[PDB]
Amino acid sequence: NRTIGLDVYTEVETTTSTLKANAGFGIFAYQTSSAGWNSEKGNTTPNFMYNEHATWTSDSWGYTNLRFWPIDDKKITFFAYAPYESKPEVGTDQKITLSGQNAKGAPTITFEVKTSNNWKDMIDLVTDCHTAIQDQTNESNKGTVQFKFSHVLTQIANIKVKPDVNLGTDTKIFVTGLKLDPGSTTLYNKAVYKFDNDTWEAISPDASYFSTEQDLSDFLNKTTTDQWGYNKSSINVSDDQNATALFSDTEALYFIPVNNKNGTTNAGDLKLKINYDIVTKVTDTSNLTSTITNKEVSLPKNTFKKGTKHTYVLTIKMNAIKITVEDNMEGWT
Ligand SMILES: [Cl-]
Ligand SMILES: [Cl-]
Ligand SMILES: [Cl-]
Ligand SMILES: [Cl-]
Ligand SMILES: [Cl-]
Ligand SMILES: [Cl-]
Repeated sequence: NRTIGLDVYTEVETTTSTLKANAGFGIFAYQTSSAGWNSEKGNTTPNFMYNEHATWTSDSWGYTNLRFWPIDDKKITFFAYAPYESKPEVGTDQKITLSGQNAKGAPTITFEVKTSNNWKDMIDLVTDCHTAIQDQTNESNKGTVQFKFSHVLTQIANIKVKPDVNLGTDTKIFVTGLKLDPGSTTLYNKAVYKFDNDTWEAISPDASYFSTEQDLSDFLNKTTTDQWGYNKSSINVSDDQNATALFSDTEALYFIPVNNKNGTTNAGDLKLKINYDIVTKVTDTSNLTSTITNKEVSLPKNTFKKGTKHTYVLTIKMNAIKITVEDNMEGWT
């Protein structure tokens, strides 16, 4: 056989099910001689596939413009990204701009972070530039290109809060607001992802940053409250034993990472601004509320790491001003 088969590797919800349900993915393919990709990439353009739309139809992955493996000893190098962008010149669908059809070498992506619909529309940009899909022939893997997508952004999986002591029965803490303070020259809102070495760099000639406080209050999983007259839309974070989540189970933030896999250089390069109420019972229908707003919380160094899931656990110290942070990290797989 000579037709090119597609497969997407499934990890032990999966990335694959998301691609199957949504827009699928896009493929770049560069045909070289037997000499290979590293020898010839410098003067090779995506001459075989340029943003080829790969979609799932019932039980298999397919593409419309059919292509065949070479009859001779020529090789094909593949790259892939997701979610697919149907307007790659402007980034209508995903705010993804691709390197041109006549650009030489490994491709690039210019990506902008989607802040619309209260952060609920952010794209989980995945790419594939692993060597096992480079220098492929019909004999490489039974004529099938197996893609393995990696998360190239940073995930803020959750922000959890708890007091440092048990508040007893007559006092509760409610979180009502949260902002991210990105500094002025730290967090990119627009950046270039390079498939050559799987790294992010600034846009040219001038870097594009988040330089103002970003309000996350409507992103938070706030619910109605009716506690001793207190009825502000909030999250009860009173449990001292287990920190209470501010994001819902299905919601997370996906940002262009800071310093790629290294994260922030210093503690407080990135900060949080939190609002919370300490409610003490007076009667069943009345209370005393202590409202703290715009309280600064510095995030630790080596945070917002590429390919990492970060969960921040905030401990509100009841005998002081202080809010201390734990950056719990996981590999984003
Ligand atoms: Cl936006
Ligand atoms: Cl800064
Ligand atoms: Cl501001
Ligand atoms: Cl509710
Ligand atoms: Cl609770
Ligand atoms: Cl530090």
